This record gives sequence, C-alpha cells and structure tokens, in this order.
Amino acid sequence: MKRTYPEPTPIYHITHIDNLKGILRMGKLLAHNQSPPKQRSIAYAHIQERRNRAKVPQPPGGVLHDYVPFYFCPRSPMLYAIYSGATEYQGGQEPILHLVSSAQAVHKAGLPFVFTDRHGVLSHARFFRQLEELAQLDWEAIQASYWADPPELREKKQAAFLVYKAFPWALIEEIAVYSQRVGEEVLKILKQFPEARRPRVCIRKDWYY
DNA sequence: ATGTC
Ligand SMILES: NC(=O)c1ccc[n+]([C@@H]2C[C@H](COP(=O)(O)OP(=O)(O)OC[C@H]3O[C@@H](n4cnc5c(N)ncnc54)[C@H](O)[C@@H]3O)[C@@H](O)[C@H]2O)c1
Repeated sequence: MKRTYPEPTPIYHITHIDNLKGILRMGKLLAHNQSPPKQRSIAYAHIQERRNRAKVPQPPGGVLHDYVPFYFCPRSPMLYAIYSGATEYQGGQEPILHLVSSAQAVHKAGLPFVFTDRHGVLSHARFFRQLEELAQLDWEAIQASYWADPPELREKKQAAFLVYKAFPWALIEEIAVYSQRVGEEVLKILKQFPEARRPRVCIRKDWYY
C-alpha cells in the first residue's frame, strides 16, 4: 500500500556554502529571474533555458525560474551530478548545504507556491497549489536511494515545491551538511548575521552520496 | 548501480 507524505512535509533546497552570505545578507533566497547574488553555480547550463521558458500553468504563473525551487527529498539526482563532477562546478558535494523548511510553513506564511509531481521541465509534469494534492505525488519515488531507473521513478523522484519570487530566510528550520568542517564554517557565517534566525546545523552524511 | 535532461 502506497506511502503517505510526512506531515509536516519537509522541503529541501541545496546550495553551495559560498552562497550562504548572500542569502543571509538579502534575508531570503531569490528566484533565478531575480538574479540572486550567488558566488557559485552548481547547475547544468544546458537545462537553464528550458526553465526560463517553462510556463507554470497555476497562478501566480510566469515560468519555473520565477520560483525558488525545493525538492521533497535530500540526496537529489542533481546532487549526484555535483558529487560525480559532471557539472562545470568541480568542488564536489562536500560544500553543498541542504536548507530545510516545510510546505506547511510556506502555506502558513501565505506565500504563493506551486508544486509538481515530477521533474518540472517535463511537458507532462502536473502542477498543484493545494497541499491536499501532495497525495498526487509518488512518495516511494521521492524517498528512493536508487533512482536511475525505471524512468517513471526517475521523473517522480524530482517532484518540486516552488515558492514565487523569494523565500524568507526565517522559514528555514535546519541546515544539513556533509561534514563537521562544513558545519563549523556554516556556524561561522551565521554568527556574522547576529540578527538572523539561526537554524540547527546537523551533519547528515546519509543525505549525500 | 544512479553523472537533473
Ligand atoms: N537548488 C535546489 O535544491 C533545486 C531544487 C529543485 C529544482 N532545482 C532546479 C535545478 C537547477 C539548478 O539549481 P540551482 O543551482 O538551485 O539554480 P540556479 O542555476 O537558478 O541558481 C540560483 C542560485 O542562487 C542561489 N541563491 C538564491 N538566493 C541567493 C541569495 N540571496 N544570495 C546568494 N545566492 C542565492 C541558489 O541557492 C542557487 O545556488 C535550476 O533550474 C533549479 O531551479 C533546484
């Protein structure tokens, strides 16, 4: 019988530690189309233009790159591309943070969001704006440690939670890191912003490859 | 096993 979703429902954004100062200085994650002051790109360039044109067919609309993106799992396929040095970025997974919030925190804050049931660039992805539709997602595929096949699982593992334009830092509940050295560098950075929320910093090696 | 498609 099919796994239900966790409540609260965690959402996960991976970023390079060299971006954490910018996030704290702005007080928010910014969508790609808001030109975040990032220091490090961990993306594939060749899938960027698809996200700049992929229309979001739920209000508030626009395109995928109008939204701050999250997965419903850690240890994403995107992280595997980074871990394996397939990206232009060659720093590997160790400096990649998982920033963790929940879908309910976003709804409670009244921020406009949408979410998908699969990788968002796919033309057959479904989009939702009601948290009751989390039932439409495949929680087995989202939680799978082996995702490369079959193809439906690979697609559904990459269901996304999308928050329009910006995501306030105060909604982050945990920063998860690969190593004790990265956790210590994260706390150093949080201490430079003594008025910012300070989420717990947890080493979760099992969220990495 | 997995190099986001
Ligand atoms: N990052 C994720 O967890 C995630 C989740 C779901 C989908 N995706 C998509 C996969 C693909 C590559 O991802 P990503 O590299 O995140 O996207 P991107 O290529 O749009 O890069 C935006 C970068 O800016 C960073 N950032 C945002 N706000 C700030 C700020 N205020 N100061 C400094 N840096 C900031 C953000 O963390 C990310 O590293 C994009 O198309 C994403 O939309 C990513």
